[PDB]
Amino acid sequence: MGSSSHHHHHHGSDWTSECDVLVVGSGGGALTGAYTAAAQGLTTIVLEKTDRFGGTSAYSGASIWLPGTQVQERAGLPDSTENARTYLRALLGDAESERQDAYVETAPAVVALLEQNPNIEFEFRAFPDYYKAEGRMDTGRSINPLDLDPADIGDLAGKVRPELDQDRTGQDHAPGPMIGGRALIGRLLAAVQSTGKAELRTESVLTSLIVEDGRVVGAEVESGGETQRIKANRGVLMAAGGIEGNAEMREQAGTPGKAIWSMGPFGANTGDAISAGIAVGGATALLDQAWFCPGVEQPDGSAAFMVGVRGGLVVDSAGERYLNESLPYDQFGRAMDAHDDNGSAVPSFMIFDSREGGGLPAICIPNTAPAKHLEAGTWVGADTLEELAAKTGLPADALRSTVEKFNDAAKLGVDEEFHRGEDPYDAFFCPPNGGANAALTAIENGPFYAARIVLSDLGTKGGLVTDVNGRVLRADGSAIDGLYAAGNTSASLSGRFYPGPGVPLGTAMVFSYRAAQDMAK
Ligand SMILES: Cc1cc2nc3c(=O)[nH]c(=O)nc-3n(C[C@H](O)[C@H](O)[C@H](O)COP(=O)(O)OP(=O)(O)OC[C@H]3O[C@@H](n4cnc5c(N)ncnc54)[C@H](O)[C@@H]3O)c2cc1C
Ligand SMILES: C[C@]12CCC(=O)C=C1CC[C@@H]1[C@@H]2CC[C@]2(C)C(=O)CC[C@@H]12
Repeated sequence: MGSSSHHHHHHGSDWTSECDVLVVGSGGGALTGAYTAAAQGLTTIVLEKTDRFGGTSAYSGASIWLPGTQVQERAGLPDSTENARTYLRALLGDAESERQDAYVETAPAVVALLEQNPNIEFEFRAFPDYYKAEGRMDTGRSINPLDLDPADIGDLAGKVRPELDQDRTGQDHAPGPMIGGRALIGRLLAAVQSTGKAELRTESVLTSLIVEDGRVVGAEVESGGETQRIKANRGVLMAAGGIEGNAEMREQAGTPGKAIWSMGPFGANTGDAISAGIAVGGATALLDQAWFCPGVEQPDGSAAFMVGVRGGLVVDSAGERYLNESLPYDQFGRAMDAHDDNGSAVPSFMIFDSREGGGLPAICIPNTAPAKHLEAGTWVGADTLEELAAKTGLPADALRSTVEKFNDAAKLGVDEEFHRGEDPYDAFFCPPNGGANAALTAIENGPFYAARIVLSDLGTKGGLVTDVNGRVLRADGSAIDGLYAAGNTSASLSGRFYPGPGVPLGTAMVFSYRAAQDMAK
C-alpha cells in the first residue's frame, strides 16, 4: 500500500495535481475539515469513494455532541464546557484526558466558524445523555442542522446519500426537505463549495499514501478507471470511516457483530484509510470496539437499527429476560455480547403483541413491513405464547413464565429484575399513559410475535492513534508528518463508552477542524 516518491519518479510517474489539503471521505468530519481548510484560503480537494457524499453521516439523525457553544446559549441551556468535561471524566476516566479536554474546549470555535457560513445553522434538540453520571443532561445538550430545502444547494442536492429507508431499496430522497444527516451533509457541501477553494469529487478512491523521507506528501487515487497522484503541500486528512464493512478486518480484530449487520452504506467503509495509515507506520487501538446497537434481522441477512423501544420484552435462547430493553442502544448491544454463550444472546428474540397492530414497538431504520419479516421467517407470529415458543424453538414454560412476570411488573409499574423505565432515556420514548409505568406495557393482546435481534453497529470506533490535533502517531508516540485522521478512521477518545447522542459526529467534527487548523500553521 505505502508508495515511495523516489519509486514513483523511477517508474516515470509524476503528480497529476496539487492541493494544500487533501481530504479522504465526505462525512460530517471530512467536510468540516474541508471547510476549515478552504475557508481560510487553503486549496482543498475532497475524495468521496462512492457516487454519493455523506456516508453514514448522511444516514444519521445529525444529532451532534458539541456542548457549551453559542447554539445552546440561544436555547438558554443550563450547561457549560466544564459541566460536559465533568460528564466525560466521570464516564471515561483519565484515559485520553487530553483529547477529552480538546473535544469540549474546541466545540465552541467549530460551531461559531460553521454558523458564520450562510449555508449552516444549528439548533438544540432534546435527546438525553445515555449514562447516570455527574454532568449528565437528562434533556441532552446536542445540536442539529436545520431542515434544508434542496433547492438552496443547487446540483449538490442530487449528490447527497439518501436515508436508509430509500438507500437500501435503490431509491433517492423521499418527499419533503432534507433532514438529519441529509441536511448536515447538504449544508456542509454548500459551505465547502462557497469558499471557492475546494473541489468536491465523487467516485474518487484513496488506494495508497505517498511518502517521501517518512513524510506523507500526497496519495494515489482511482477515478475513471485511471490512477492519479495528488500532492498535499500541508497534509492529508483521512476521515473515511472505519472497518465496519470489512468482515476480514473485523474477524481479525475480534470485533463483535458482523459486516452484513452494520448500518454503514454497503461497500463504503472497508477500512481503506486505516490500512493506508498502518502501511506508513500508524499505530492502531480499540479495533475490537464499535458503536453498537441491536438490529432487527432482515429477510436478506442484513439488520435495521432498533431505537426508541416503546414496548415488548427481549429473551435469550432460554426464553428469559437478561437486560433492560430500554437501555441506550450501545449499552443494549454490549449486554447482548456479554450474555452471548456460543449463541444464547445473538440472536435474541423481541416478544410483542398486537398493541401496534402487528408493528414492532420501536423505531426500525430501515422499516421492513411485518408481512415480509413473517414470510421470510425473521419474525414469527401465533395465537398463543405456547405456539409462539414452538415456532421459535424457545422453551415454552420459561417464555410463558417470563411474559407473566413481565406483565405483573407492568401492572405494578416497577420491573424489579432490570429496572426498566427508571431512567430519563427509557422515559423519553414512552409518553406517560394510564399505566403505572409508560415503559412497561403488558404483552397480552394476541397475536404474539417474536423477531430475531442481532448485534448491529453504526460504524466501528477503532483505528489510527491520533493526538489532540488529529495527527497519526507511530507505536513510539511520534507524529507521521502530513497525515491526520478523524471520525471512525481514528480510535475514539470514547473507549468502550457511547456517552450521549452525537458523540460520533461531534468528535469527528472537532478533530477534523483541529487537523485543518494544524495544517494551516
Ligand atoms: C440510523 C443512524 C442514525 C445515526 N444518528 C447519529 C446521530 O444522531 N449522531 C451521531 O453522532 N451519529 C449518528 N450515527 C452514526 C454516525 O453516522 C457515524 O458514527 C459517523 O458519522 C461516522 O463518520 P465517519 O466519518 O467515521 O464515516 P462516514 O460518515 O461513513 O464517512 C466515510 C466516507 O468516506 C468514504 N470512503 C471510504 N473509504 C474511502 C476511500 N478509500 N477513498 C475515498 N472515500 C472513501 C465512504 O464512502 C463515506 O462516504 C447514526 C447512524 C445511523 C445508522
Ligand atoms: C439516536 C440517534 C442515533 C445516534 C446518535 O448519536 C444520536 C441520535 C439522536 C437522534 C436520533 C438518532 C437516530 C435516528 C433518529 C431516531 C431519528 O430518526 C430522529 C432522531 C434521531
